[PDB]
Amino acid sequence: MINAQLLQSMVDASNDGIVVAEKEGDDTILIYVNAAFEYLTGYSRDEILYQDCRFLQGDDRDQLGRARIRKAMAEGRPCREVLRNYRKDGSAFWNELSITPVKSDFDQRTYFIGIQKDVSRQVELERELAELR
Amino acid sequence: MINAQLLQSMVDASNDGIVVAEKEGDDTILIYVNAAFEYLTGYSRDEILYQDCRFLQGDDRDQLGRARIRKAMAEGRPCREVLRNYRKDGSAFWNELSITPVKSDFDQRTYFIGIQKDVSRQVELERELAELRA
Ligand SMILES: Cc1cc2nc3c(=O)[nH]c(=O)nc-3n(C[C@H](O)[C@H](O)[C@H](O)COP(=O)(O)O)c2cc1C
Ligand SMILES: Cc1cc2nc3c(=O)[nH]c(=O)nc-3n(C[C@H](O)[C@H](O)[C@H](O)COP(=O)(O)O)c2cc1C
Repeated sequence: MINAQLLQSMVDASNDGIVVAEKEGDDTILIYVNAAFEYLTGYSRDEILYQDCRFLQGDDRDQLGRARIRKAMAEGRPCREVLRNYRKDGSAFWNELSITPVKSDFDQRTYFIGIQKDVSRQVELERELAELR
Repeated sequence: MINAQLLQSMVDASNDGIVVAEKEGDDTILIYVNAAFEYLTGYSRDEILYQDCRFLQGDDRDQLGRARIRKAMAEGRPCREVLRNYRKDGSAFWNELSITPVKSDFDQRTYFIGIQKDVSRQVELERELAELRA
């Protein structure tokens, strides 16, 4: 059978980054991040917790994704967007983000699960198939 | 403190298929699969549970993965390989699989966490870039 520890081990085994955030006003702040997230972003858990994830956009602040993300957050609906993001050292990567609202039965509160997929290679590839044709 | 329900939701939110297996003798049986895995393979959970993953390999004939996975697992070592796999309807997809051994900090029985990611599209695009850039 399955127990709690193995669930955690499943989350730690994950390649895609996985985070949990809670909504405070128009900030959605990080209460959990896995190791995949740390290697993808180059940030440790201890630096980044209790802050909104928008910092990964660095100073690239005009992304349509942002607006749609916010709307979905308001409506308590899942969304998937592709953003340009930037690691700690400043390196750039393409991030397909999935946000799933889930209401926790403990405090009856809605939490947001992010899942970050690194799509950078695919980005540069379809950009090449398109540009050649 | 984030809780068990939230962990289960993290697993159900996953893009990648996720499975858990325990070792029986010479084969590793699934004690768990998430929904991504079920819809990816087209096989439901109760069809495939408590049996070894080899059915996903289908009638495809191939080595490097099967043997090296068997070896790494035998040796309690991680591996990642890309295999041609087939859904229930028979359709083929490219499956990038990563299998990791689990450390039992309690409850001492041996576990393996597999992750099945569908890379078929990226495969097809680079074959298109390769053929075009030729
Ligand atoms: C759970 C969760 C995870 C998120 N992860 C990322 C992320 O990895 N990268 C990013 O650029 N934005 C991420 N966001 C989006 C921002 O944190 C923020 O909520 C969104 O950009 C709101 O739009 P705004 O910047 O216009 O305020 C995430 C949001 C949530 C709720
Ligand atoms: C945790 C775990 C997950 C696995 N997931 C898959 C999978 O998704 N698809 C697949 O073809 N084989 C998967 N395998 C491999 C099979 O279980 C088995 O090792 C494979 O069919 C090789 O066959 P053989 O070593 O018995 O010859 C997984 C193995 C483990 C331990």
